[PDB]
Amino acid sequence: RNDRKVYVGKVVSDKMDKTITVLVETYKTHKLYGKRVKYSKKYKTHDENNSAKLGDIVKIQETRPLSATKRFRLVEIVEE
Amino acid sequence: NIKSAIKRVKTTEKAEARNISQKSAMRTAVKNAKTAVSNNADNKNELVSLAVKLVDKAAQSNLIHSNKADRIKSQLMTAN
Amino acid sequence: AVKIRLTRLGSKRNPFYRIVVADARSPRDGRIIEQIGTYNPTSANAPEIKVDEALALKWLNDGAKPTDTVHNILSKEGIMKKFDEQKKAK
RNA sequence: AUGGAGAGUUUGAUCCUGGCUCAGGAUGAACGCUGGCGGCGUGCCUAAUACAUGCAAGUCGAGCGAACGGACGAGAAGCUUGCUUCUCUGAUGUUAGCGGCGGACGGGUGAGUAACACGUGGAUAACCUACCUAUAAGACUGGGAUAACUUCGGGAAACCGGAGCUAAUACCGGAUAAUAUUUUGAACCGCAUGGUUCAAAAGUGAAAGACGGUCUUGCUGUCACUUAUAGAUGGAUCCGCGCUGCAUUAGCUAGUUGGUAAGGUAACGGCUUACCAAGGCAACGAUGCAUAGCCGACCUGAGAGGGUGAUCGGCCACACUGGAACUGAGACACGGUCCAGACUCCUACGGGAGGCAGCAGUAGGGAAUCUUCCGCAAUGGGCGAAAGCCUGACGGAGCAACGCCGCGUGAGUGAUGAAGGUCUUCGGAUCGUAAAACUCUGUUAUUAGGGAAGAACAUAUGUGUAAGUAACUGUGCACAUCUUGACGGUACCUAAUCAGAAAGCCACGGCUAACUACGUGCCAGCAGCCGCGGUAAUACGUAGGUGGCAAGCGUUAUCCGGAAUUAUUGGGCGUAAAGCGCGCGUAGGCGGUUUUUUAAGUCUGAUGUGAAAGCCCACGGCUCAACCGUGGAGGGUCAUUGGAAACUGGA
Ligand SMILES: [Mg+2]
Ligand SMILES: [Mg+2]
Ligand SMILES: [Mg+2]
Ligand SMILES: [Mg+2]
Ligand SMILES: [Mg+2]
Ligand SMILES: [Mg+2]
Ligand SMILES: [Mg+2]
Ligand SMILES: [Mg+2]
Ligand SMILES: [Mg+2]
Ligand SMILES: [Mg+2]
Repeated sequence: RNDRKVYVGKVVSDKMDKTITVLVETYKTHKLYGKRVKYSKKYKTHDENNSAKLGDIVKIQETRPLSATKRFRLVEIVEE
Repeated sequence: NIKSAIKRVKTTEKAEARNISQKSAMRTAVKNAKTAVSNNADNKNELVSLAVKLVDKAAQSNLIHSNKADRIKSQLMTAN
Repeated sequence: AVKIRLTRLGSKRNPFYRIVVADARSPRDGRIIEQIGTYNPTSANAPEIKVDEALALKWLNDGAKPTDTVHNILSKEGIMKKFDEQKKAK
């Protein structure tokens, strides 16, 4: 089986129902200067049991579109 | 303008007339069956079978796609 | 459907062809699936033909169909007999 | 190591800072002057303005009824046995219509689009797919109609309506047949949802013939048909990352964000609708505004960069404007339909017709961009069993120095330095070996002969072979034979004749290679900048001479360079432009020493991929070159996976 992409980030919003927003931080090198700059993307993730809470590190895997904006699911909670 | 196009207009109309009649007959059957299942009528099974038959025949004529036919057959048959 | 055909190259009054597997609806000198060989009609009074038997046979098996000139080429290179032999043997 | 030039101009003079300007390269260029040819390319960038005319999509009689044509050849003698009719047979054929397939391709354009549109890398346990290939199982039994046609009727027309009649591989019922649908057993498995496989029932779903062979009260070949499952192909969705300016645009959003349920779609999903909650996005630039098809590439630069997105290829979007569905495997459809609008046209005023951003071509706009051509011979596509038909795709031809490359406009000898022009110290000097003269050549030109490749074929005709069959015909495969070229009597070749017909353009104060005379006199003019010209101008205009290029040479426009003048490479801020008046601090950036560990950055491999074309390198083919072909090399901030661990990060 081909593998879906997996990301690790911190939950920044738990307000929505059965949903958590996970901020994934990556570095983008400047094309000219060459310095890496911190960049963040919020990924809307499915949390069926409303298990996760703001401030917990989480592992998310890509899925089929589960909503208008939700494309990922919560694999596990790495830290709390 | 073009001769084959002028012919295509006629054949489309004839096709459309046959198609709309058959689609209406199927649509009536599914409606009638659904009401029968909901009302728990004594004719539930007979009406459901008529619906499935007409739906199945519609799929072969390519009036509806097979996936819709399967959806409709399934929803009726789950109900009965 | 899928077709093994000649795509034109070269210059005016100097044709060169690549033997390619293409969808029929594709333009002659446009999108292709794979190139299997080349054919040069005007070269040294003898058609110069390069063809990959492994590729040609794979495509012929999967239902690709030659144009008439390509069939002549695959006959000249012996691929069409090989196709028949295997297919009869099957 | 293959690659890197500077100059003028601020001053009385100077060094520095600093802008301005120039020498280079490039173009779908245009304009001015001029103009021999060939090869290979390129040629509406503006009005997605409006479009006269022809053409750009058909095909199939081996699906079907019918009609025409009526051979071969049936009867009487007009006494005309060469002409005659219906009382026949009626062959090869052909066509309007029905039906199938195609018309969703190919071709055009870049308006819209700042978006998963595109590029690159992944995912679909959320998909769909005519034709083609393969395998398996089938193709049973009936029926009712309708074009064409005939007749009647209504219309100016376009084109409708009624009655009667008639086929199909047209249409429809029933039978039989699913891995499809429901339900119940299991077994194994992944990445939530879930996938897979095997059993037991239930409801429900097909089809078709045509043309041939034969041993013909029945088998069979080819093609067509149906269902199921694969392959191939094409399409769809999602996502990571990359991909544009403006904050004198800071807030934005209410199907909006999520959930639940239902409907809907190939399919996941606020996709939609009710219901519930208040979410979602934004200084890591939301929202708005402006502009724009994107890419492979292309131009420039030593490079890093900067600029651009013609031709060709890929992807996307559009088809008078706007909306919509129908048919279909596929369209919400350039040369289909319906409606609305604008425009154009016809009319009997009731109502009709139309869409060049297909190829030519026309008008208009513009600085500016081609022939109303030839052929399906080649390659490719649609239809057909096939011959074949259709094909403005395409192959060719035409026009244009528009570009690139190649070759010409002569060559040898030639002092006797002629004549003449120009200058002059009046000695001469220069044009000038230039000319003439003499000799020679024929690229080219002209004339006359010869004369390619591009052609593979398909088909048909034999022979063999393979599968299948009782056998045959066919079918696949192999080998022979005939026949097919728009260009075109073109390219090329040969012979004869002739230096005869074939050079222009800009510049010459400096940058910057090349100076004098005369005219003119801050005028007329020149000019990229410094400037030049007011009476002895190498700067104006002309002449002689010279220089640089050459079928071109100049000018203008635009981009990169020089410009280290946005400086990562590669600059600065005491007085030249530039340190916030100064604190307190938030985000962010950055951070002392050792050990252990990890491996995100870093380093080193492997695998997949980054189309083709192009660039580069090599080789080969064109008389050379341009050009063409082939093979490498290169191109990611790429993904996946294996190592190393100093440094950065994490613990
Ligand atoms: Mg635009
Ligand atoms: Mg430079
Ligand atoms: Mg069309
Ligand atoms: Mg048109
Ligand atoms: Mg030249
Ligand atoms: Mg001048
Ligand atoms: Mg620079
Ligand atoms: Mg100052
Ligand atoms: Mg201070
Ligand atoms: Mg390439």
